[PDB]
Amino acid sequence: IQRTPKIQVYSRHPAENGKSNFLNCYVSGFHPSDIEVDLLKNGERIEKVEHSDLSFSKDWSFYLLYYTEFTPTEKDEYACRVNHVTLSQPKIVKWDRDM
Amino acid sequence: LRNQSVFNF
Amino acid sequence: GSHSMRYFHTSVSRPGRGEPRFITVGYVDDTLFVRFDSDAASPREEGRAPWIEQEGPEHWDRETQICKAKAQTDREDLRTLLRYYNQSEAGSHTLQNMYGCDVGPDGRLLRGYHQDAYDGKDYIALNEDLSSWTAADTAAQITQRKWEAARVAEQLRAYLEGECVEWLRRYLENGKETLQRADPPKTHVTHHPISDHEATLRCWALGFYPAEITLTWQRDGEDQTQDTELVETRPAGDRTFQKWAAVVVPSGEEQRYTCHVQHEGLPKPLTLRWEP
Repeated sequence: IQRTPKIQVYSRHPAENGKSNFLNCYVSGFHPSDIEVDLLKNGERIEKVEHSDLSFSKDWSFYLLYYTEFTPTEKDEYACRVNHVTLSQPKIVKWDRDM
Repeated sequence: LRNQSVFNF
Repeated sequence: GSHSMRYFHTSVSRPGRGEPRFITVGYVDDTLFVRFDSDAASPREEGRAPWIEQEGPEHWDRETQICKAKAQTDREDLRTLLRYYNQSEAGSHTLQNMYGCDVGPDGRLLRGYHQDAYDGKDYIALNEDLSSWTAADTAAQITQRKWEAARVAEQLRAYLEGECVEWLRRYLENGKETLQRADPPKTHVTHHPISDHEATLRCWALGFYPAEITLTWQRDGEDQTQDTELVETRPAGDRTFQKWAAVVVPSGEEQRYTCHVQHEGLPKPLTLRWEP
């Protein structure tokens, strides 16, 4: 009946402290399409995050990219917070510059 | 270029 | 080499919250080139690639009219499906449709597609012959009977073999700078000690286009299919894609592992190892 999202948090280019980049949260493999995605900076919601247009894979499951421009530093922590009908509570995935 | 044809279930 | 054009459509009902939301997007390979969203300020077929911007106002009116009429047929079809599946009018449901064509390097038709899903499950699909149907259940068989009586497959075949292939060829020529350029992956291997008995080797591929790629790990020349963790290929947001594959290796055996990378942009498959 339903499929839970796969979540990946990563940067567009390899992370370099002080250099402008894009923080991405890619959600895929989910059904139904309604989903809530937030990008977090030190646990707080980043405003004006943009997202791709709804599309789906060969198996009908949906995918979306949520993204924002950011300048990584050593001390700031980033994450992606996802809620979907399949999740009892929001799922948080931390940005690990090695994943 | 999209298909202009319309079909119903 | 080979290319594809695809149009994707999703309608989602929302009883008590107005009419269903309709979103459709068009792709050539892994490049989005058009979108239409019924919830937009002024819903219209909107260009999303530089090579489609040259199309005239007549072209955009034609595509916009088709999207608006597909949004309406989808609303009707969502009501039909409630009847076919004996469902309440209270719940939210999803209708998906994908159609398009694949062409070879010579631009000749490889295969055509036209398939629908209800609530994420196969409903009805046009077979590869472009002349017969695969219905998933007794509700889709009702649509099959209707579509056989109306000779829908013949109408679809004419589009898929005609307009679909010719316009795909036109877009490949207009967009040759990007659509016909493969960007090879930028690769590297990282090492993360997990403990003093094991370590992670991660093989990376970044900055590639198209999305299709193969990353594999071997131990002593033997594929590690079961022991490899493979992330789904993901968009970078600059047209390119990324992927990684990881293996947990016994400490001191790192040089027994090799990463193998295959991509259209590479004339020869790559072999990488953790350096040093």
